[PDB]
Amino acid sequence: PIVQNLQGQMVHQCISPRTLNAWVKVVEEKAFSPEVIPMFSALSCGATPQDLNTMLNTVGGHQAAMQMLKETINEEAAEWDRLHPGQMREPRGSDIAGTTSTLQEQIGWMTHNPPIPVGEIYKRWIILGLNKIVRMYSPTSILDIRQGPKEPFRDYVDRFYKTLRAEQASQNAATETLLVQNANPDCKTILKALGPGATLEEMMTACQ
Amino acid sequence: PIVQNLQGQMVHQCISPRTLNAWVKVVEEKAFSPEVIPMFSALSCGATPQDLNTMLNTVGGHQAAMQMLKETINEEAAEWDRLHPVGQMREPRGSDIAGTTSTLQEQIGWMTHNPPIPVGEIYKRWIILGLNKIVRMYSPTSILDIRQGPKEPFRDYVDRFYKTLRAEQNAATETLLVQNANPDCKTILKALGPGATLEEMMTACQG
Amino acid sequence: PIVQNLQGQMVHQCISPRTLNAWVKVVEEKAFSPEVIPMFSALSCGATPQDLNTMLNTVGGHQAAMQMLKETINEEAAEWDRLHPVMREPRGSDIAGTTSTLQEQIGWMTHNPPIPVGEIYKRWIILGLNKIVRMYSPTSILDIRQGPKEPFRDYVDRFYKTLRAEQATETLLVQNANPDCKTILKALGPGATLEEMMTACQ
Amino acid sequence: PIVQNLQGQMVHQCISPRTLNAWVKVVEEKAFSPEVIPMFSALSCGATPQDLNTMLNTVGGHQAAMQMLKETINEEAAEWDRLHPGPIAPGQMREPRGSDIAGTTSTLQEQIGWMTHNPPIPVGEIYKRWIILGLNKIVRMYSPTSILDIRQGPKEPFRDYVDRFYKTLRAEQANAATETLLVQNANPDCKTILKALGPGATLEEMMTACQ
Amino acid sequence: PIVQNLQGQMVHQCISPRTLNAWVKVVEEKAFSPEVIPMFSALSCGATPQDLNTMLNTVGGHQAAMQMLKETINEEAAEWDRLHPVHAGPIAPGQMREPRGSDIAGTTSTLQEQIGWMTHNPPIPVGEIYKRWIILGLNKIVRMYSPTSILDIRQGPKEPFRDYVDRFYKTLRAEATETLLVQNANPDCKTILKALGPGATLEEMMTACQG
Amino acid sequence: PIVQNLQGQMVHQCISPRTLNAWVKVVEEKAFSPEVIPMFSALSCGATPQDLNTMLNTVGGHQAAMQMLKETINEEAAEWDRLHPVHAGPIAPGQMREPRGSDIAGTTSTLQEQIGWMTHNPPIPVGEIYKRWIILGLNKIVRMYSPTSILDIRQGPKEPFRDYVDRFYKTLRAEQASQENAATETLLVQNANPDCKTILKALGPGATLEEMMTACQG
Ligand SMILES: CN(C(=O)[C@H](Cc1cccnc1)NC(=O)Cn1nc(C(F)(F)F)c2c1CCCC2)c1ccccc1
Ligand SMILES: CN(C(=O)[C@H](Cc1cccnc1)NC(=O)Cn1nc(C(F)(F)F)c2c1CCCC2)c1ccccc1
Ligand SMILES: CN(C(=O)[C@H](Cc1cccnc1)NC(=O)Cn1nc(C(F)(F)F)c2c1CCCC2)c1ccccc1
Ligand SMILES: CN(C(=O)[C@H](Cc1cccnc1)NC(=O)Cn1nc(C(F)(F)F)c2c1CCCC2)c1ccccc1
Ligand SMILES: CN(C(=O)[C@H](Cc1cccnc1)NC(=O)Cn1nc(C(F)(F)F)c2c1CCCC2)c1ccccc1
Ligand SMILES: CN(C(=O)[C@H](Cc1cccnc1)NC(=O)Cn1nc(C(F)(F)F)c2c1CCCC2)c1ccccc1
Repeated sequence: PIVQNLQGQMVHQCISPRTLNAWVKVVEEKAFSPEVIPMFSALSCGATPQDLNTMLNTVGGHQAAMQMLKETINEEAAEWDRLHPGQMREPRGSDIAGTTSTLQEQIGWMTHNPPIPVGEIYKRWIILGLNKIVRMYSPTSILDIRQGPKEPFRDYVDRFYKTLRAEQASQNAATETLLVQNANPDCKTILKALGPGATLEEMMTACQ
Repeated sequence: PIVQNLQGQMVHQCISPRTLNAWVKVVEEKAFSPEVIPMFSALSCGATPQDLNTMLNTVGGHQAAMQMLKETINEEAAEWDRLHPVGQMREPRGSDIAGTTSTLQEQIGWMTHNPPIPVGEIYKRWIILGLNKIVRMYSPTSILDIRQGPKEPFRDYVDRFYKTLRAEQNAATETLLVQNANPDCKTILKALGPGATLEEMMTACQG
Repeated sequence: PIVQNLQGQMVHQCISPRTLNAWVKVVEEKAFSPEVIPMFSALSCGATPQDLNTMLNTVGGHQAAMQMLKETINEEAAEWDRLHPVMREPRGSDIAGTTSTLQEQIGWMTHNPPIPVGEIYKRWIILGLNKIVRMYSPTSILDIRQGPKEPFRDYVDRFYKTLRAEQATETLLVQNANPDCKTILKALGPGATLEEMMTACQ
Repeated sequence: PIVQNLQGQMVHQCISPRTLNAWVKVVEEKAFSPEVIPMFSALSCGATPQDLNTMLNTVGGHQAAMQMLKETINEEAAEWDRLHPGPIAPGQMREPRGSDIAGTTSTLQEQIGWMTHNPPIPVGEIYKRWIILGLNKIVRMYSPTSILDIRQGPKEPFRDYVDRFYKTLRAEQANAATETLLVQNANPDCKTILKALGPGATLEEMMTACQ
Repeated sequence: PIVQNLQGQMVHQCISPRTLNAWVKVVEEKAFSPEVIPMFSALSCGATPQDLNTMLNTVGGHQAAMQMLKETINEEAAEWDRLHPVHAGPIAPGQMREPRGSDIAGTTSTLQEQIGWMTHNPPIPVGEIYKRWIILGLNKIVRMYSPTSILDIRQGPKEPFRDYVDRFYKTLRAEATETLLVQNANPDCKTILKALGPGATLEEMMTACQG
Repeated sequence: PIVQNLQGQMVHQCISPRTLNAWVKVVEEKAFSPEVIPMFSALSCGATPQDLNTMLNTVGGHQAAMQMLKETINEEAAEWDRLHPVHAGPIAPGQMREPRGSDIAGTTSTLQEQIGWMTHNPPIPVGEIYKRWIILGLNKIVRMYSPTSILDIRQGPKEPFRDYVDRFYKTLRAEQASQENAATETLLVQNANPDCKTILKALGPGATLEEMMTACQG
């Protein structure tokens, strides 16, 4: 990663072993749950393209999803070439992904004046691929999330928005109407009686 | 977060994996017990709005509470815009404090300006308000229904009493504490008279 | 907390997640054994009143004891005001961190001469923890007697473990030994060291 | 490892107990799965030849693979002695031979010097390259199955089959050919649907077309 | 403790949670085995008298031993007052008041006074002096906790010679003695050993009775 | 230990609780396996003689082995005294007295003296000299705790060849003090099981270990 000293200069540092282990443990314990993407973005703060490849390469299984991620990176690299086809040489799509660029060249673009943040650009592509993976690996559709007859309303809302976050790539009024439609008859009657425009706080209080 | 370097300047620093891991474990273990809010306020010391969004986004379960927290954040941002209508520095909107329409460099520019506009501390106040609602929501019992069992030691009844009172939130609470004790200890408490401290009440009912 | 820099400067730092977790685990594992108090004193080294409230607020259970601690703080704060009647000097609530900002707390601790509001508050907290440790001690020192088949060292272990939670004592130790060892202790004479008393009744 | 102090100078540092325990646990828990190589290169970031020998020596199991690694290291050392075959000028350093890069006949002070020289000589990065070439061979040999024998079971979800496919492919390569193999060894049910999608299908499309 | 900063000055530092938990854990797991004394000495590196009292006060249980240690500290503090009597009168400018035994033990001295002695030029190491008093008391605790003396250990006729030497030097650490190990062996190994006779290294002894 | 300050100054640091606990655990879990020795050397990087004595003194059990290590240290110290006798007289200003064997072992030298030696210009590395003496004694311990001879490592009738080679070079490493021959690989072929030994002989002489293990993968 590229960080700055206690004095105040941008320097390259080796990826910490604690960061490497934290990322491996997240994939092993959470698979591709939606919260894996914000964890990846945080653990790769200031990462070079080389660091991002290191993090992706330490992932054990899930190689079908990883190949899909590599294909997404290939698409974004080709689109970058179409949008960008004494003067400094500017990076190609393969330079941002780190397949045709050295660490020295990556540091050059990132600490140039003005800078080309090849690390941030690459991270954008990776997060795009990770979003496509989370959506596909979502077990259930949001339309199949229905409150059981003996399931508390709070536990039902937990499954609802957990599913919604995986399908929307963590990114409305149709959601609220679906949450009410798929509540059990007793709770739905109460929710209907609350009048439109009720907050989630008022809905969960009314169905306690 | 924004920390201090060895030149007196406030510099930006990546959020550490130990801080991220600590906050995730706190939610997994304590759920929304009252002590989760001082833990969040301390782990987010010096956090930017981006760092605050990172911490909330790494919470996997309890998405009903996190959605409730997002609605609280939206309500506080709209109220901020109402109280702040449109070489002068541009001031942040509610969506800038929440980090939805502001870049990291803009957030750093506000927090390190002279004088500073602490968008990180303002956002943290909106989050803590939402967490207060969640903790009160997850409180399994109202304070009025906390009653000492006929065989329950007085110390264990007081533990439940003040844990509940803290989750919901004084002469009214002392009245309720003595009123809801079992008949045995209740007569020993009323026999003490007014001005009895909790230490005195727990000693008189230790048997 | 306010700590020495690497460049010889007293600066304010965020409280460590390591330190917070250590204080939480101590209360969970040890409840209110006597050794909780020296652990709290070391973990709050250099702490502001804000940091001290943060530590106390992370305690999840034992809210009966924490309420007792809260009432002890209020009695110490009210006594501070009576002993300091009206450079603005801090009131009792300023030391307790209820009416003072972090910037005012730093303004007192790093003044020349300093008003150590963090050290004063920690003293009030430790006085409150002393009362909790005493109240949560199961047995009085007078009820500690040596069993007929209990080795002397095991009886001394329980005697001073109880005495630490409570707080002469030498008289009680010999008086409450079993009739056998009690004879050998008085046979050695007065002013015998504990080592000499434990080797005689081994 | 050779890091940099605040005075912009490259200083030598002791290997952390964290990095040591990490590399040991990596080999103990993951054996020689393909992800161990990038974990070694990252844990050996900025390492001297001595640091690399220390990490390899803390591995106590799999001594058969470690001996193979030694044999690969000796081959690459003899190669270097050929493509890079005496009074040393003041301020300069001796030319490194293959045994010097591997740390057998070199000293830490010489290693620090080469890696800090104003004309830099990265003996550690050259040694790491030789080690990774050897680890590539170990990963290939420890692959229990060949790519040509990866076949989708009758009730095996396509997702699990592609997982085993590309895990094997990554261990052997330590491309239409792989795709044609992927569609061929899919169970007859999925194979038909995949042939129907036509050519030039993305893995994302083939997987949602075989859920 | 007292550590050196980036300006070559000895400054005070808060005792770390890792240091506290480590000392508590070694007492919980090892009681007062002889190895707890070098562990105490290493974990108390740079400690002030205040730090040493914190470490002793966090010890749970074993309060009879802690009481003996407390009495040993009082004896050494009284001996210090006898050998270093404090002189009355005003204290020279830029100088520290002379520490008595209670100052070294940390009962009557402030933290600022302890730092003043430990960082003075020349320094009065009240932390090192106090730690010697503590280690002396811990040695007396290790002895009273030792179950068996170095004489009441003998090699079982079926016990291997290595296992016997393990119990030998273990009980010796708790309590020219290498001339008794041969004597208190089993009749078999003894014979073989005496055949080697003099100048016998322990390595030679264990080799002679390997089977 | 003695490390480089961020300001480029060789200064003394206390040994860390992380390092102290790591060494104790290694001996508790791995005993005296060959990989313990490089772990000791890595955890004692930059250590003074006082630190090295601390690490050895915190070891629980194995006191027969630790006594043998102690005697090995005495032999190396006596050899140091015979090769570097201390010249009598006063020590020149700004100089350190000449260390004897007991000073390198940290028995008759203070921490301040050890620091003066290790940071002198040029330095006398009393920590590195002592660590060599410790690794020598640790080599004898590794061989003692590993009694199985390499001549007695034979592949089981149904044992996979890879597991047999694992045991072979693990045993060889313990006997050789991790010091790196045809006779090694020929013994490996000689003591394989009939099925594998045939294939190995069918490969021809002078095969590499990679070729041998690939041939017996079945
Ligand atoms: C920029 N920003 C974010 O990043 C937020 C941060 C955040 C705030 C509160 C709770 N938790 C996370 N993150 C999310 O809103 C992710 N998220 N997305 C969904 C989905 F819509 F997909 F269902 C859900 C969730 C979360 C739990 C409900 C379902 C943000 C910040 C302030 C207001 C608005 C947005
Ligand atoms: C600013 N300050 C705080 O932050 C304190 C710090 C503190 C002090 C003692 C024990 N533990 C925490 N924290 C609290 O008083 C939280 N608290 N709140 C309740 C409630 F009444 F709501 F139920 C309870 C509790 C906790 C003990 C049971 C009931 C504070 C400081 C000194 C005096 C007054 C306030
Ligand atoms: C300032 N100082 C302290 O802090 C000491 C440090 C210490 C010393 C030895 C063992 N362990 C802790 N700590 C204590 O004396 C706590 N203590 N208190 C009791 C009590 F009598 F109250 F029951 C007991 C104990 C502990 C052993 C059983 C009975 C101190 C230092 C040197 C001499 C005098 C005081
Ligand atoms: C330089 N670079 C790398 O280092 C990448 C980084 C990466 C990217 C996406 C997912 N995971 C890791 N790593 C790999 O491509 C390893 N890899 N190799 C294979 C194999 F070809 F052997 F089958 C497979 C895999 C992994 C997924 C199954 C099959 C790289 C970066 C961007 C595009 C292209 C290459
Ligand atoms: C200053 N120095 C020490 O500190 C040594 C360090 C050390 C060296 C080798 C093994 N382990 C520890 N430590 C000891 O010699 C403690 N020791 N004491 C005994 C006893 F005789 F009491 F039983 C034994 C032991 C150790 C295991 C056998 C029986 C020291 C250093 C070099 C040579 C001489 C002394
Ligand atoms: C200086 N250097 C070393 O330090 C090496 C480093 C290393 C390299 C690869 C794998 N693992 C460790 N270490 C060893 O060769 C220890 N070693 N010794 C043996 C023995 F022959 F004794 F059986 C074995 C082993 C290891 C596993 C097989 C049997 C070294 C470096 C490059 C080439 C030559 C030597």
